[PDB]
Amino acid sequence: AVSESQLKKMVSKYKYRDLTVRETVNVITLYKDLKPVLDSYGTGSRELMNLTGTIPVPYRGNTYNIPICLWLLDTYPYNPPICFVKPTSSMTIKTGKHVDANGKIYLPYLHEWKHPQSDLLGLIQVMIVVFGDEPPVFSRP
Amino acid sequence: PTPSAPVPL
Repeated sequence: AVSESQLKKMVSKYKYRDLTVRETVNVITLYKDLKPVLDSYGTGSRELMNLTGTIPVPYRGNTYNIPICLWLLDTYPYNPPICFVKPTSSMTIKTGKHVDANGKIYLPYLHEWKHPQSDLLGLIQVMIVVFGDEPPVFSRP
Repeated sequence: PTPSAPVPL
């Protein structure tokens, strides 16, 4: 149950604060299982807001809750987020075209990202289509 | 609301 006021707080060091907050609100409103959190990325001092949780991905007439983490850089939305698939203990990363060994996601949408054409809602829409065709994680057989 | 993934082929 986060609020825009709290989100603005998390992005005090960001270059485009309202734009980041506005899009975060749009994302967590449509995708109920994505939660905003202020955490450290790589270094304890590199605090950034990220959206963690799952997104609904239909795969062959069945919906799966794919675990992801979207790190919003302090330059969002002018630079793309850094995205990862976060496998749980019951699954394994499927390294392939759009996902590397570390679970980092690669997509044309991210590679050519540019404001205002690119946004998080558009990105997640792409993920749903792409992952629906080629799941980035699979359950342990 | 629990993470899930499809079974392998």
